[PDB]
Amino acid sequence: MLKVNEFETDTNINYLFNDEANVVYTYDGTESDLLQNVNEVSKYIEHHMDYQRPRLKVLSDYYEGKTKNLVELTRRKEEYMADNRVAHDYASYISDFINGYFLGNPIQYQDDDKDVLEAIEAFNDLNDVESHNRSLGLDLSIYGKAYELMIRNQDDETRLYKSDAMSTFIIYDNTVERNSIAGVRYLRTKPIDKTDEDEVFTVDLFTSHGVYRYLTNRTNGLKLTPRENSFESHSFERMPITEFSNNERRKGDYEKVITLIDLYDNAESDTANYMSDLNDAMLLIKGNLNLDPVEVRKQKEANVLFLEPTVYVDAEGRETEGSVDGGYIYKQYDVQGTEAYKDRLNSDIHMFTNTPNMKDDNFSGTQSGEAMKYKLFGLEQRTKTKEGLFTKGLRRRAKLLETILKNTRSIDANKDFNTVRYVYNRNLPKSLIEELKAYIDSGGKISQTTLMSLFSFFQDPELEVKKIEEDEKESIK
Amino acid sequence: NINYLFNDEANVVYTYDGTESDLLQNVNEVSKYIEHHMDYQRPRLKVLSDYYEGKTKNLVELTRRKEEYMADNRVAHDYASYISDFINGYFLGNPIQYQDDDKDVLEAIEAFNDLNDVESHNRSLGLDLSIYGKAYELMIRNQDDETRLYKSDAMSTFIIYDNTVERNSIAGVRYLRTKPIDKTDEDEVFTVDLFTSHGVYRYLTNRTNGLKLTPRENSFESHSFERMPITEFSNNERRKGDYEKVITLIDLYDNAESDTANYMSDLNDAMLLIKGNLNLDPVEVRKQKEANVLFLEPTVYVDAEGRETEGSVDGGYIYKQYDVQGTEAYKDRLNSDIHMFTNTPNMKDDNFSGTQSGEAMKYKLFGLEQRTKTKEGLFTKGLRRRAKLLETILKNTRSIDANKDFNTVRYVYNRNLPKSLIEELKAYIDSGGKISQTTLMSLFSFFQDPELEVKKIEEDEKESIK
Amino acid sequence: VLFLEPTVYVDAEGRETEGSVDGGYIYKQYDVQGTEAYKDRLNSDIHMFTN
Amino acid sequence: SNNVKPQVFNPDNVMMHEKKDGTLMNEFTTPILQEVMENSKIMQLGKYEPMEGTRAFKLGVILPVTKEFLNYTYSQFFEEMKPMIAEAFYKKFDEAGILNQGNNPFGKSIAQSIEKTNKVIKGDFTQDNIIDLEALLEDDELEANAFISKTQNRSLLRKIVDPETKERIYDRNSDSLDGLPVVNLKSSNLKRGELITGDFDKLIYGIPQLIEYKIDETAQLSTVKNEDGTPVNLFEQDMVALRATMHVALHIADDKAFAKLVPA
Amino acid sequence: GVILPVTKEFLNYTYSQFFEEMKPMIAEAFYKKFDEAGILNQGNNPFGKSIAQS
Repeated sequence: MLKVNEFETDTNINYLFNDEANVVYTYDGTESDLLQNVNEVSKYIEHHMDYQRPRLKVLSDYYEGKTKNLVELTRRKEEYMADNRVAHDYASYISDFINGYFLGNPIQYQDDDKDVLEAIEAFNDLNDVESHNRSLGLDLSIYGKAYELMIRNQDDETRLYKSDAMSTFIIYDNTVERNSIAGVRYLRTKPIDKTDEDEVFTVDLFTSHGVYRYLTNRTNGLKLTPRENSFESHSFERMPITEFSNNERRKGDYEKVITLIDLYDNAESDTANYMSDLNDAMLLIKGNLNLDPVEVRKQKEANVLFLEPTVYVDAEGRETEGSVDGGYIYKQYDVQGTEAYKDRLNSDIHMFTNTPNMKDDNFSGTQSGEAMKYKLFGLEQRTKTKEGLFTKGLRRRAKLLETILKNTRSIDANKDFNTVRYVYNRNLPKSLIEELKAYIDSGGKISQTTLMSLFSFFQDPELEVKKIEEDEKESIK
Repeated sequence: NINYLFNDEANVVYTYDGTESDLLQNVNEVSKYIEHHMDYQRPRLKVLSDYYEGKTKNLVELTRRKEEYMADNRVAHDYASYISDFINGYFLGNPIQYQDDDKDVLEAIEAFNDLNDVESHNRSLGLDLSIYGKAYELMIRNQDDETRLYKSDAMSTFIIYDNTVERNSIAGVRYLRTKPIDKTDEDEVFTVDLFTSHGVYRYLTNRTNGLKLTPRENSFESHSFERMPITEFSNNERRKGDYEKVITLIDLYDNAESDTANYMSDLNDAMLLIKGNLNLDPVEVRKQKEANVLFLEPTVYVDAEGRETEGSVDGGYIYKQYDVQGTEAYKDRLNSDIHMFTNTPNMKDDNFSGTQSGEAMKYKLFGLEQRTKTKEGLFTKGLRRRAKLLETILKNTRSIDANKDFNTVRYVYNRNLPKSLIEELKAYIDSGGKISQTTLMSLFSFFQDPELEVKKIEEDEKESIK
Repeated sequence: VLFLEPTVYVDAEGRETEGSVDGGYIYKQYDVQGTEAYKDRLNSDIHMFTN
Repeated sequence: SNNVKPQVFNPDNVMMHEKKDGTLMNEFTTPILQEVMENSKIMQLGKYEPMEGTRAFKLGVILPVTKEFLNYTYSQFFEEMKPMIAEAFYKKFDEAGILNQGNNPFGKSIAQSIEKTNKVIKGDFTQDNIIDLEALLEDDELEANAFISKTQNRSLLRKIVDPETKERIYDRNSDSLDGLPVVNLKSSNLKRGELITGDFDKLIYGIPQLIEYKIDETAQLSTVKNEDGTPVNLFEQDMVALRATMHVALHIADDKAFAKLVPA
Repeated sequence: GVILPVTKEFLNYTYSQFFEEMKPMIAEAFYKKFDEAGILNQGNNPFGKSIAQS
């Protein structure tokens, strides 16, 4: 049927490495020049839908394990065999490992001014910033970039929320300084009941002085119409959304090995087909013979197999025998070559992502800290850059927080937040016995109650002190 | 690849015989340099960048692939990124420290570094050095009256040097293809900024008219430095990248792996071969997966004179196979050579001694340290110019006494080796070191409240008096 | 399943005989032992003569 | 398809990897820009008018390409062709608005304004004829803003000198006549000896829809017949096509503001 | 089922929301078609079943 009317009768590479994915949106005008000409934002939203959103969707599908091999049913077979399509979830293994290593251990804060330090700590506790940072670390690893949105809530509180990378983007000043001009969020509204055509994309445009709200749809060409009560002022003095990058190129951590994940999926599903579809072994019987299909059922329990060859009688009276034969045959495959190939794929996936190759690894002595810290040396080099870009983003978060605190006069205008020092610790495994011995040797001191709190054999770490006083008292007599 | 990476016109150093005035009056010569950059140097850089992004030749050279019914199975391995990230982290993963005898200069430097987040900036320059082999930084006095430092992309920046043996930098240029995200133009219009020792000149051009520089509105803009603001950093004397010399091996490995992936996709793993004159019912063949006995009854041929003879039946499994020995030895050689020529540890052929990470690392990275020490020399040579620019702008703004001199600063480099705080505390407190209780506590993460603990100790130490 | 049914040839005097069918995989190979020993010798000598 | 002779198309607009003579453009080197781009002259001279909705008319074109051509011969074809289409649109619009040529849909044009007001000078290019041409505008209180000319007549303009100041009235470097800028039209319809001038602020235009591009691998091109006469099916014939469309509107606010000089 | 064709000029300069405004009118026309088929055996009832027929 002509595919042009298959509408009428009811019936990877190209996304990840498109040159229009990973572009940075830049705009030549001022904020005012854009806001008076909102149509430009429609051009950017359309480019984001048609080019960037597909890449991000693919990288998400791989984190969720919906690899190409599961959905590409187009060329599969199922007339009587099983499908045996497979997905290996390397993407999740990789990302969870690399993020936990970076941000599994909370970022600490130091400052010379306790007033600022406590204002920071208060905001962090209110927003549960530890978990938030972990989820930015996760988007940094999956997508290569992550966004956070800060808003003064109706209950009059400064709240911080992660904004989805597949529906948020930012437009920058054209100059080498690249200030952000404006930031866009756009959600597909949907009901649960209809399978609706129109996404009726609600679009919120953030600017340095307020939020503008609009409605759009794709099919009218994303013509922005202001929503009722479109504008809403915010008390910051710069565009509230902040963007973080995984590296200079905003590349994800497994974006570059997806082709190897696909090859491993294909190889394993090929072996699973070979296993499913061929008979393991069979008893081959040759020659002109009478086999009763009722007698063949004894094959599992007979001890002697007797093959009597047909005797051919010649017209001149000669006699000759047919050639009977019998023996087992069994299927076989190139285990050496296929296992060496699959081992190479696995090894390369781990090598290019600096992730420890568990299949070819062994541990010695007892210090898990050092063997990790040596094996993760390749991973540390990348993480240190990621740490630089992360701090660069946290400084903007602090710049926003100080601005809102000052405009609410909850802190003195004299304060400066750029003095804060962000201290990072890796999530390497640690050894409290070795650390106590190293801290108490070399002149450390610990209070009895704290020392007791470190050891879990004390069932009542405080009651024990009273119980010790009783002994220490009767020892005086 | 080859024709772009090893072209004699790529990677050359631009020189000009005349003075800055001789150039500025004859701006057209800048047009010639721009054209030469576009036609020769840019392609090289673009190829190096594409390899850093993993868009290796094998992915884009679809020109000779097949896809009529088989899969494409093209592949890219990202060795370029693994290498560059490792080497760069080793060189600048640990911040450069600064020492000087005069605290006025030291704090002016530290103030500028902190304002500009120089730690991250330096790391980004080290990365550009690793991939492209050269890097550029631009320094400008901002509108808010602050000295700012920004990296300038290698694919759009270059410097024209004085012809004398000293090779002073005469002029720097930056040019960008300005575009909206809707239309397109055959006039590939480039905005061009020309930086001299006394100001920035702005122009407009396009390739199609032949790069005729036309001054932009408000073309000139003065700057208060006294030398051209752009600085160039080099990976080595030749300015060659780190994986630039092994790109051909990365290609060979891509090809070998995509070849094996084709062999895997396109040939059947195994089949039951049945020979001889026979009747096979295609409905019965489907029981092949679940039958136990295979019975082959040969055709009997009857001769006209009454003789009888049997056809030759046969049956057995056949399975595909390939030269695993030779292909794995070849691919292992390619992998080994890629790591050997880049001094990167060959993780596949690696063994570890005892527990002390640092000394074993300093053994295995001995070869990498030799190259890094040269890079360190060239990098300091660049930072000294950054300091010269900074002192000049500070003096012209009288933010510091004209009496000061910045060339005394000593730049101290540390490698990013793994370190062992427990071994170092033991080595520092043995041999007479001292530590304040609060600091010592701050080093160990089992203290949930590093300061409250001091109060709690005072309480215990007080009640111990009674 | 790969099924090969051989051609049956008929003689003018009525005799019948079968053609020889056959099937199997073939794979390329090279002297891995000798080439790797040779390239290993070249590498070793390049390092030895340059200490 | 399995066709070993290439497919003949009618009209022959489809791009193909294989020529009719069997030559195959493998490893084909990318063409180069032998000429500069020709910007729209009425978009340069005339006054832009903010316009919402549509009078407007729609320009459009479709470029079909054989996917063999798009894979082996020239992969980036559609990215490099987009501006050449935009040039084609600018030329069609300029030729319609200025010369009333190319089946212009508007009932308005400069050529029609001049033909209505009969503001035409018969004569060769001379300083006196240039002054008379300008005076045809200043008679009605309107002052000339620019000149429109066939570039091939600079050979005539260099021969005119002011006999008072005794210098060239035409600055061949500035490409300005009597101090007014001269724009060049490449179209073949404006003849060698013809020159046009006016107060182009009286010519108003609008663009309700900027040039929009859509690439499709599925449609049917009713307008392009296979050799057998069946319409081209892109999907079944393994073909790709680019659609471009634009909306332009033209208005002339005062049709006496334009004058033309023409050979006697 | 039903199909509504629209000229894109119409969908840009006349009725930006037209398809959004038709979806409830389509749901109404579908529900009515179903009711009149099943209850009254009207409108080319595809089912060999209906109240009026029983």
